[PDB]
Amino acid sequence: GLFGAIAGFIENGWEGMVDGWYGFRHQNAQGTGQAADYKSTQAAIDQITGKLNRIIKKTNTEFESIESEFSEIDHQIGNVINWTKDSITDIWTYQAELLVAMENQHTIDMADSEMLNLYERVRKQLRQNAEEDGKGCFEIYHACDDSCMESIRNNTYDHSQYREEALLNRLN
Amino acid sequence: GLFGAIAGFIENGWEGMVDGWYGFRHQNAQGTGQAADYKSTQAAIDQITGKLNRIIKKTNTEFESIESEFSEIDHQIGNVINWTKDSITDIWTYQAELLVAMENQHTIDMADSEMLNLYERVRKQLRQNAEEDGKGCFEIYHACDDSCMESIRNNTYDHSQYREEALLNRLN
Amino acid sequence: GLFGAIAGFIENGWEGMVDGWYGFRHQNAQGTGQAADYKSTQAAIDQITGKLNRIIKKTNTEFESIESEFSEIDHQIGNVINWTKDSITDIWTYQAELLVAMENQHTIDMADSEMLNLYERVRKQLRQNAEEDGKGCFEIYHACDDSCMESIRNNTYDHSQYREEALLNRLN
Amino acid sequence: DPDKICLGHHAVANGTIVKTLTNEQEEVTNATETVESTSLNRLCMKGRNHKDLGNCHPIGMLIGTPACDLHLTGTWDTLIERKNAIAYCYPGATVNEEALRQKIMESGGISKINTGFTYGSSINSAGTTKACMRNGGNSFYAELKWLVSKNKGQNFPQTTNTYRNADTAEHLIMWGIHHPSSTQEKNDLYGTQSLSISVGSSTYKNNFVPVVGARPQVNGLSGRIDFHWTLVQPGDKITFSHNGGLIAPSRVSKLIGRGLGIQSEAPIDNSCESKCFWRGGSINTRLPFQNLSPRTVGQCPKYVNKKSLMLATGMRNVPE
Amino acid sequence: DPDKICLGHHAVANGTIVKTLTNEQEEVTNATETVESTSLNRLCMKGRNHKDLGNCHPIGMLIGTPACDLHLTGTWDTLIERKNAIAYCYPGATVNEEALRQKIMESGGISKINTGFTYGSSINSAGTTKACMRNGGNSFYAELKWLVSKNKGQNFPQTTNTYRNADTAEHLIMWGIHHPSSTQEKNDLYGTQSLSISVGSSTYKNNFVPVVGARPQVNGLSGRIDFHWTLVQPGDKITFSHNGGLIAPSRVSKLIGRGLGIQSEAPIDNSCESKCFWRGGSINTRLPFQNLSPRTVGQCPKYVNKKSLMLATGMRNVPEL
Amino acid sequence: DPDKICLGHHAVANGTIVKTLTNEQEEVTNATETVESTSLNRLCMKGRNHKDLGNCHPIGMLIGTPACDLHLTGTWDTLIERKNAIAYCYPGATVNEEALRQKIMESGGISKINTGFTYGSSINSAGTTKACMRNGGNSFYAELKWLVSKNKGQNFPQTTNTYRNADTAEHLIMWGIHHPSSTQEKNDLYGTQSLSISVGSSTYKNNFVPVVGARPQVNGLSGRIDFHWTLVQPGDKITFSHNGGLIAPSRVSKLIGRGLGIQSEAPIDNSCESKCFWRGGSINTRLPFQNLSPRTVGQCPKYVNKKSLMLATGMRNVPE
Ligand SMILES: CC(=O)N[C@@H]1[C@@H](O)[C@H](O[C@@H]2O[C@H](CO)[C@H](O)[C@H](O[C@]3(C(=O)O)C[C@H](O)[C@@H](NC(C)=O)[C@H]([C@H](O)[C@H](O)CO)O3)[C@H]2O)[C@@H](CO)O[C@H]1O
Ligand SMILES: CC(=O)N[C@H]1[C@H]([C@H](O)[C@H](O)CO)O[C@@](O[C@@H]2[C@@H](O)[C@H](O)O[C@H](CO)[C@@H]2O)(C(=O)O)C[C@@H]1O
Ligand SMILES: CC(=O)N[C@H]1[C@H]([C@H](O)[C@H](O)CO)O[C@@](O[C@@H]2[C@@H](O)[C@H](O)O[C@H](CO)[C@@H]2O)(C(=O)O)C[C@@H]1O
Ligand SMILES: *[C@@H]1O[C@H](CO)[C@@H](O)[C@H](O)[C@H]1NC(C)=O
Ligand SMILES: *[C@@H]1O[C@H](CO)[C@@H](O)[C@H](O)[C@H]1NC(C)=O
Ligand SMILES: *[C@@H]1O[C@H](CO)[C@@H](O)[C@H](O)[C@H]1NC(C)=O
Ligand SMILES: *[C@@H]1O[C@H](CO)[C@@H](O)[C@H](O)[C@H]1NC(C)=O
Ligand SMILES: [Ca+2]
Repeated sequence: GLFGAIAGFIENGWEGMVDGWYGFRHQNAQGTGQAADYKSTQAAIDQITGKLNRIIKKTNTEFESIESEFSEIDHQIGNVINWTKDSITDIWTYQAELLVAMENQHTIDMADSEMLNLYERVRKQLRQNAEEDGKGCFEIYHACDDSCMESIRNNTYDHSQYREEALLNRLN
Repeated sequence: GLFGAIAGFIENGWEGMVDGWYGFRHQNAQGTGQAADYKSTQAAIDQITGKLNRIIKKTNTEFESIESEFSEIDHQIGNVINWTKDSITDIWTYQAELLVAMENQHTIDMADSEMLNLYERVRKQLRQNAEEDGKGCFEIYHACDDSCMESIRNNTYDHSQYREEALLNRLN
Repeated sequence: GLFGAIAGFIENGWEGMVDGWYGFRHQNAQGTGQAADYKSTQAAIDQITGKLNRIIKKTNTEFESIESEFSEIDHQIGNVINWTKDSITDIWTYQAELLVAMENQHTIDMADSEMLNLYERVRKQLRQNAEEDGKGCFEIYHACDDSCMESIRNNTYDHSQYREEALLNRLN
Repeated sequence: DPDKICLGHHAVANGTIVKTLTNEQEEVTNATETVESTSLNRLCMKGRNHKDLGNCHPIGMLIGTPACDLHLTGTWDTLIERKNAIAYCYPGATVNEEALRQKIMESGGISKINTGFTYGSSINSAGTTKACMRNGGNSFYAELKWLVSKNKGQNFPQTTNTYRNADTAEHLIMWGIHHPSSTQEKNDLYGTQSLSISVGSSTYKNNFVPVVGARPQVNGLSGRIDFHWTLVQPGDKITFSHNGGLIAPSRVSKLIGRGLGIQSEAPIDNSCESKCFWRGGSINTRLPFQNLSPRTVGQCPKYVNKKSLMLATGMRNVPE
Repeated sequence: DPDKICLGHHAVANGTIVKTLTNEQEEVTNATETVESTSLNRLCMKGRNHKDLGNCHPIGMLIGTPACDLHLTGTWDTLIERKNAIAYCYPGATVNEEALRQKIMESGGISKINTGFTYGSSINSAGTTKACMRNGGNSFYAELKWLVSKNKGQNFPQTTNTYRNADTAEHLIMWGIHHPSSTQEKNDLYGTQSLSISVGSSTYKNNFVPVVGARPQVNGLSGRIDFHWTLVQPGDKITFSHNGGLIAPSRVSKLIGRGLGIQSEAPIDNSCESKCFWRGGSINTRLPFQNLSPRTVGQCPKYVNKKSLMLATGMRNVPEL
Repeated sequence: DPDKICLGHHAVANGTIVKTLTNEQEEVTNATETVESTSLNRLCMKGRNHKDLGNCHPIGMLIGTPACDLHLTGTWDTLIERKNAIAYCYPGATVNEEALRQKIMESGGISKINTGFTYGSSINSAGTTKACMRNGGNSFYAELKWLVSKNKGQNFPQTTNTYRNADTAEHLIMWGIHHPSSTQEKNDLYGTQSLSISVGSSTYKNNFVPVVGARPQVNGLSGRIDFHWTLVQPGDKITFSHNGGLIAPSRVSKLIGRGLGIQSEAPIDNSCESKCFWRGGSINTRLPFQNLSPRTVGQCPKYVNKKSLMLATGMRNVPE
């Protein structure tokens, strides 16, 4: 897709992640864990809620009858009415189809971008202490315990703490 | 936003940058400096000018009156005209709303992309001589005077000139 | 452009690449070569085919005559028909113009994203064995023969195979 | 032996298909409908002072056909017309009928005002017919009077009757013209003289002459009573000059304010509210579009030629 | 020196210009047209049971003008009317003419049903005229009868003719009123008596009087036969009471189903197929829009005020220097 | 220790709110209005050969009411009609009136051609009325003639008048029918015979009977003259057959070219140019939409039910 993450370099979604739209899985000496990212999840949901507020709406225009259900109106004006109503319906049908197709394209690509923006944030946090896997993971070149992993998730990981030794581990 | 720079990893805009939409601030031994980027600024302005040229426009179709201002018209025909006019107005109100909402989303995201493309251009110029801090800045691991800063801004910076010095400072 | 590759950091297209939309050129000790990337090419083509299938169609609404070709119509009713038909035509002309402008914007930017996604895939595969030149190429810091180049194009390049020698050449 | 942190997105077992600009069969985690395809087979009348006319046709309210005896006056914000409703008991029709029906269906009520029309002793103003049954037997349109000669065969006298609108709003006046089954019948009721009915206000004028040509029986009656109507403005008069054939107004109508006319076969429900109605009932949906019918009244979703249009409310669904 | 791998995209020598949201002059590798500019100057009738009326006007089908002799009955999905088509051989016109034409052009066929009208010894029902030629001889509208007195001068008898619709669908009935050119002519055909024609059904009634007087000659004839029509409902009857001047129907019409009416001068072509038509011919395009005419019938591309709208089918073209 | 280069973007202290697909309250650096809310309270007539009809009504130009004496012929590209303009000096109205008014209001001029109608000695063709004053004396519609019996009470003779269209373009022909207020008045003007007016051509056929009957006085007059119209094609003849009640044309009209019809009470301004007009004046905006009125003429921005709709002309505003 447009931003290359969802249905892209991230191979698939996680059905087990039920408390958010985006998030983290990790591996260290203490074992494995999972945690949703609130901020990215809420950014995507808020944007979709905005579309719904816009779209799930009718006009407040009052329309009255120009066609009799139970009797015959003048044939000339009736044909004009039929032409007019059918033309109006073709326009709204076209508009409805275009609206939803365009919005769906954007929703999908917006969601893709929010994944990439989270990925990019973490990359910049880790700086020279980690390398990209190519499938959405970062291989961290120092011991990173649960509090260290938490520091990455909550955006307080300080790269300079581990830099000296991380660089040596990378160069080997 | 879609590209993650404006209202993203760049914390805020600069009110004191009055000669451009995008630009640079630097700090080196000799002091500080600021300069707008012409190319990215103009790329954004030209795309918005393009939209205005397309949008700020009416049709050349000449319409006549079908409703008398100063006399009563036939009741059945009047009802048909009222139905038709209100239907056309609902369509144009809807199209207007969708147009400006769609264009506003694109304008904002286009501007974000121009910020990111400038950032990316600078990243690739600097190569292994600098590192990203996560805030839209690059920490340059060699002495980069005003001439050197100008070369980064004007896309003439030769990384190989400083690479030996920079790699030694990065590894330390 | 939005994703910064086509008409961006890739200086120009290749007129000689006639069997694909995106692809590779290499240089090693054995010489040069060129090859199209099938997957990215097909991703772009399929999306454009998708648009054509949606856009190249008409409604199945049967319209009948409300204006006689060979006889006069009441002037008031004729004027209502004319106003309505001209109003409908202004809507469809506007809609057609907006559709094609919006689609053209998206097609161009979609094609740009597929170029970038191919570039990003190759970047992450090569990992620490290569560096970006800023023009869409990767300078590979080990001897990479025709089979090695093929493995990069085929998404089977093992970075760990060449890492030791590549890092020595990068550090010098 | 490197530790790692992996970025990822959610997915679901039951994905749903939407259409995009580039893909007809795009699987997403969640979507929601934008086209309403279900209706309530009921007229939702909560919060509406409504009138269900039943078998009474709107025009029958003005002339006072027996079927409309409970709807001779009223107030409403919503007026409901039913299929096969009765306007006429005696054979005939209204000139400019549809415009009259629509005008009644745009109103918020009907009031009635006496004309006070009086007639000489040689006129029988209490003419009735078997076609218009009320209570015990032979009756007539409640708001009109069938004028005939008291003495069978005698010339109906030249008569003038004028109605002034003494109100501050326009009044709707209706009258009829009787077209006898034969020359003999015409002579019995109105005499041998040439018949002429002239009507005139400041803004309206017309002449009517009863026709006697042979025509088939409708419920055993070859006679016809056709109706004519016009609006009389505040302070204006309408004069009827006639010598036989006029079905004269006893009362005139005043259409009160405005209201929503609905033509529907659906039964009433005062439990639910609605602003959008059609032949088959009410449309209470929040959705922007609707596939029930192109004929609706009120504040409605727009009709589209589509069963379903799903709006994505989530990312691409990519299972393992 | 490092080995190199370079990523790129294709380009072409001959790019095409398209318009985007932000740029009027955007060069792309390929594009395709969305607005049709070409029409076939021919009516494409393949797969259609079509009727080309030629010189026959739709109203002529019902009254049976000689030009319409091969179009008195039939079935069709498409009915084609031509310019200057003939409805009336004798001078005159139909009341509510355009509504009748429209009704016929909306139909998918016509059936004809006998009225069963009969006339006594004193009526000559075989009146003809040089204005309505057929087989080199004086004739008349095929579906009507010109009734005159058998003895020239004598009063046309008071006559009653009633048609009952015994069918389950409505029937369209037409008749004429002869307006003689002079008081002398009126007396020869219908007698010195004052004339009156009454027509009455359950849903219709009207009265007609032959207006007599001198007026401009249409093809050497000052007389007129003007036509009227109505619908007779299933099970209802319609009664004509007359004593001279009535042009009485010998058959009534039944319009069958629905069809597509086309008004065009373009020739028929059964080799090509189409669902969209206009005065100048057929629009067979697969494209969504067209700039040929705002006046179209059938299933059509939408008319737009545009010569061309190019849809991009490729990336930005960035050629080599 | 390292030197630093920072990438950034501008911001403003006072940003503007716009709506996007996903956000109703999105702050951007700049934006511009797309819906016009203001109009000029004047009719901008620079570059237009315009005709301000004043108190002359368009239909009055064809029949020749005294208010329209200076507007009986002419040429123009813009025709301005004012409120309360006079068409009918004598009580009455035109049948198919609005169709005629719109036809005149899209013409680019009017020329007048003589019918050449003459009348026998038993017809007084110079009937006049106090309703239509000209030079302080009783007169009549300039392009018509009120025909009456020359001797009071005498039968108006059976008369035929035929106009030939000798021009290569179609001519518009009007005529009136007089409707007496009493039997005595009818007898005085036209005699005791039954009155009938027939008008016939190859493209037109109709019959008229004068309506005789008592009715309210309009400007002190109970009589009515109603007007009728049709087109006469090149080379075609139109024949009037009448014996009392016809108000006959002395001239017919030729509508020339094209023009824009404006109905407005706003004053003329020859300094400014415009292509869009409404009741309240002129709309000279470059903007695509407007919220002034759904009733406009010419080349106009499209009406929308919106106070404001702001188009972003800059990035997201993210202040310091
Ligand atoms: C004459 C003959 O042998 N046969 C029929 C004859 O049956 C029929 O006449 C009508 O018959 C019906 C039968 O229900 C009524 O009796 C009609 O009478 C009334 C009516 O009820 O409508 C009586 C009523 O008092 C009259 N009212 C007034 C105000 O005069 C009316 C009135 O005269 C007529 O309705 C006016 O048209 O009639 C009776 O007329 C006729 C049907 O046309 O046909 C004969 O051939
Ligand atoms: C049914 C009948 O009487 N037919 C006549 C016909 C009519 O009398 C006439 O059309 C009624 O207006 O007239 C025919 O003869 C014509 C003469 O009446 C007319 O004066 O001159 C005509 C030549 O231009 C013509 O001769 C006719 O129309 O053919 C004779 C027909 O039997
Ligand atoms: C052509 C003609 O007869 N003109 C008369 C005119 C008509 O007879 C009348 O309008 C037809 O309805 O009547 C004129 O006289 C009027 C009187 O009829 C009326 O009773 O009082 C009027 C004064 O308020 C007026 O005098 C007219 O309309 O001026 C006289 C005219 O010559
Ligand atoms: C209008 O459309 C309806 C529904 O298709 C149809 O029944 C009707 O005949 C049409 N009206 C006219 C006047 O043809
Ligand atoms: C049409 O709308 C106008 C303005 O809202 C209103 O005054 C008029 O009554 C309507 N016409 C009819 C025939 O109801
Ligand atoms: C309607 O438009 C057509 C085509 O421009 C034109 O020929 C015709 O005169 C117009 N009708 C009226 C009533 O003005
Ligand atoms: C799916 O979307 C609908 C509509 O926005 C929403 O109400 C529902 O909660 C969503 N479901 C989930 C599981 O998020
Ligand atoms: Ca026009």
